[PDB]
Order: sequence, then C-alpha cells, then structure tokens
Amino acid sequence: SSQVQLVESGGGSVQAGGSLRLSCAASGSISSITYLGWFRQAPGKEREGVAALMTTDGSTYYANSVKGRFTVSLDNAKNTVYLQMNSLKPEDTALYYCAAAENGFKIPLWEYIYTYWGQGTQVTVSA
Amino acid sequence: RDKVMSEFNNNFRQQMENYPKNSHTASILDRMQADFKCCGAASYTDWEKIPSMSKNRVPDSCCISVTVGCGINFNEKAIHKEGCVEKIGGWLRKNVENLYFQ
Ligand code: NA
Repeated sequence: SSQVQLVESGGGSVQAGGSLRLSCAASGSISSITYLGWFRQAPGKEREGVAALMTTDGSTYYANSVKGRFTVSLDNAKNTVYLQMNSLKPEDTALYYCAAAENGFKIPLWEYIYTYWGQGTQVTVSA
Repeated sequence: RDKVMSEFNNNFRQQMENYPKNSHTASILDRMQADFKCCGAASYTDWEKIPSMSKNRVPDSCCISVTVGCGINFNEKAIHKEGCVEKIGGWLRKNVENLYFQ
C-alpha cells in the first residue's frame, strides 16, 4: 500500500563466493513498521523469506539456507535496512524484495504478514 | 510449537477485532482467508462477535467466489466453513524452521 514506500538497491552480478550488500530505503508513514524483511524469488521457484529484523527489539531471523552468510541490520538514522550477503552461491540467484509488516502477527519470515513491498533488485551469482 | 499455535490463535483473533479499524489488517486477513480457503478463527460464525460485522455479514474473502460485496447477507453454502486457525496453523507448524528461527 501507498502509506509506505520501499526502494531496494545494491543488486548486481558476482562470481560465487563473493559478496553483495542490498539496501532498502523506507519512506512514508514508517513509524508503524514492526518487521523489515528480505524475501527472494529465484528462477522457477516460489518466493521465500530470507531474513527479517524486528524493529521492536532488534531481533533478527534467518532462513536456514542463509544463516551465518547473510546479515540483516537497520540504520535508523538513514531509514535504511541492509542485507549483507557473503559467501554467495549460485542458488542465491534471485529477485530480492524488501518488505515491511505492521503489528499483528509474529511470524517474521512469512510473506503473509507483510503489507508493504518494494519492486525488487536482481542478484545474479555465477558458478 | 504450541506457542506457534496459541500465539497464532490469539493474534488471528485480535486481528479480527482490528479488521474494521485498519485496512492493512483487513488486507492481510483477506489474503489469508482467500488463499487458505477458510473463514474466521474457529469458524465463520466468529465474525458475528466483531463490530461493523453484523450477523449475516462476513468479509468478502470468506466467499467461495469472491466478488465485491458477496459477504453481505451471506448464505452458508456460499462461504468457506472451516476456520483459519487450525488450517493455517497446521501449515505454519509444518513450515516452522523456515518462518520463525533466529
Ligand atoms: Na503488515
């Protein structure tokens, strides 16, 4: 919805084992946001949650396939959430979406709790 | 977890209370009810206890065929009779290490 806008950047194409850092700039009525999440949709697969950050307490949540490799963090001063991605694998190739959830449900990596969505940024990792 | 169940039950019910108040909450529960083909927490009859929801009014997302205003003066044969909490909850329990771990 149009009360909050999310804009991703920092995508690109890298060789396997390399790193990227996605960023998502939030604007609009963002004081309502309880989770900032990163979702990805790989070629030929459904969208899945990758990482999420709860604004309430700073807690973070990760898909098992990215734990230890990816880190989500929030720069409050810039209203920007980041996804640091290390040790990238070809299976990490996907369109990555920034999303935001308001209060309601405490299921951080499930896209059904998120109301605001960015347009996505492409991450391509070469074998 | 039974924490996953109890919380989802509590939150879904609280979100039903906020459904009339907050159009984002409404959109969230709408997509849940439509996509999982369910209505209310235990049953569609749960909406009877929600303000702005009269008797015989459910969200349009409860309708088997979702058209604008279908939930007004609804017929039982035209709605999803199963509640969302057991149906979605079992799906959440089956996908828990992909939705909740830190
Ligand atoms: Na939300």
